[PDB]
Amino acid sequence: PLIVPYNLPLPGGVVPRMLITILGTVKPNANRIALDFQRGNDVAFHFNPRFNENNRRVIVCNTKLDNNWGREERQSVFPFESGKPFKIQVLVEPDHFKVAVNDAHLLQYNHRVKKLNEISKLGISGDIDLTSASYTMI
Ligand SMILES: OC[C@H]1O[C@@H](O[C@H]2[C@H](O)[C@@H](O)[C@H](O)O[C@@H]2CO)[C@H](O)[C@@H](O)[C@H]1O
Repeated sequence: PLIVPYNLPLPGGVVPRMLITILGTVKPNANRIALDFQRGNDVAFHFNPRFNENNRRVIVCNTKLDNNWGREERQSVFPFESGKPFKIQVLVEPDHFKVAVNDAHLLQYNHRVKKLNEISKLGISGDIDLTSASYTMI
């Protein structure tokens, strides 16, 4: 097991063909999960499942630049379930991050932050038991 919040260094940043895999279990009465791909203080890609936003489950994605959040991208497919084990895969592609959950494609997020090789940490936080977090090149 891992302690949350967990920091996964991404040496030399991200690059197309880099695949991040996160394994964990959602706690019983979870409120949120967050993945934060950071470029220094900026958040290049924030991926944030919300279990109870006005009694709806939604995933919010965004970018934080100079401490300011940008325009959220939201879609409503919500594959997580409180209490259950999950796998998140984030594949870096030339134009976007591509996210699959439990082997099913979920969403893609276009690169707003262009300096991919400066996106050198992934923070994993929220209401999870975190089993593992790693990367490989495909
Ligand atoms: O955009 C990601 C960012 O959202 C913040 O929450 C927003 C919320 O989504 C929006 O509906 C409301 O109008 O403004 C809030 C503050 O920007 C979260 O606080 C932050 O953690 C990120 O998840």
